[PDB]
Amino acid sequence: MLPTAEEVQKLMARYIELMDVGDIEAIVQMYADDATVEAPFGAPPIHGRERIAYFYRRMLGEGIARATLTGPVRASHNGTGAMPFRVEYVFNYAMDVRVEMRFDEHGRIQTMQAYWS
Repeated sequence: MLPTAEEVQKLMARYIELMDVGDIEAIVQMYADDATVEAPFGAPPIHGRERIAYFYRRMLGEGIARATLTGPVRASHNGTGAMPFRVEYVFNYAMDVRVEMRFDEHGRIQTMQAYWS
């Protein structure tokens, strides 16, 4: 069965925590088997869990400082939710990210679109 509104926030609230600490391996396992990431939305989709790992290694790999919610987690009963948030980095940077997410019956991320500022 599809994860409830409750379970979605529990899973999506966890996303921002794994981002803030920059846990790549953990986030990659949140995603379903042949999941799609569209980040930013308008660029070619990233199919497969393998290539998603690289996207997150692009974003986090360098070393993130913070990743914090800039609005409420809008969870639906269709196993989908969106949340506007922000990421900040340490270099010798910041960006407003607004992810929408779709969960399968197994509680994993099927599709993400992310809109960057």
